[PDB]
Amino acid sequence: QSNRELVVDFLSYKLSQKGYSWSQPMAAVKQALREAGDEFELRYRRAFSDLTSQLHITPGTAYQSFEQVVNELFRDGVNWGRIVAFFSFGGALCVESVDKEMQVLVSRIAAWMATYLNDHLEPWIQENGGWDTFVELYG
Amino acid sequence: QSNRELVVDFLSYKLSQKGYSWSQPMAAVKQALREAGDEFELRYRRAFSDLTSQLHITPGTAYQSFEQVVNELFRDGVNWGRIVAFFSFGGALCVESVDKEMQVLVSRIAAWMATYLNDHLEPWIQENGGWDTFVELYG
Amino acid sequence: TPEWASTLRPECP
Amino acid sequence: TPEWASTLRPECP
Repeated sequence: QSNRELVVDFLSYKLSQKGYSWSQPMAAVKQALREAGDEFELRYRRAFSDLTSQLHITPGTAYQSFEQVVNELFRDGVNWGRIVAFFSFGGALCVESVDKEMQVLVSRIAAWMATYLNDHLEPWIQENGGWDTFVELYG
Repeated sequence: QSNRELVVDFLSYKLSQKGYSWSQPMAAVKQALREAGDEFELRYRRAFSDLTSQLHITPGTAYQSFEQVVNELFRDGVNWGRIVAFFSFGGALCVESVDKEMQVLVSRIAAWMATYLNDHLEPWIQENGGWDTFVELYG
Repeated sequence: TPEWASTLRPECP
Repeated sequence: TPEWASTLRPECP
């Protein structure tokens, strides 16, 4: 797997071990996203459950059904809160899969989410300053 | 900034919150590489310092100078131990650069290490079973 | 946020 | 490891 993430992990470990707190490149994005997703699921449960109630995965579910639900979520435009909901929705789909002994579905859900981000959301994300802008506005 | 890294971190976090531990096989690779590099630098300090003495990075160093030194490291063939030394070498260059208040060189060194891995080492890594083989042999 | 919340449907950080 | 350590040059996990 990814030589680049292996390199970044090792150099950050080595720098921190020598006394230079370094932090990996996307550490602030990951932290801001986790925080926003926790807040969305806690404080907007009605909106969270409305989105999760729209799809239930089986081993036969295709990417097109996931994409159908997420296209609906962005129908009135992309914004950062809707992107946060898309992550929380994916996370709910994973928890449900593990709850029903279909842990094999987790890596498929991750691939769906990465595909949707790369194909459908990346132009807006880059247009809006990238993930660093998300951290600047909400981290 | 990888959308896939962000997806995998968010899902892993959301699963751990519900009591489920999503195994990432690259997590075991990262841990084994950290430990092996620590052991190489301590138990084989003469081998380690012999490598680090061959190059010091300045803002004028070109990639080809790093490539020539690493090419000499692998002169007699690739093996997992030499790959550990290669990671320890890059970490020593980063520590030195930060010591000299040239922190920007860290990202440059990280890009050189990824380039070298992908151009020179990745066919060998694949032939030998990928990074999982490294984990199985190290412990 | 108030600006994210303002884009919810009325029926629904 | 012993198998990796044996590829060092004599002068030198």
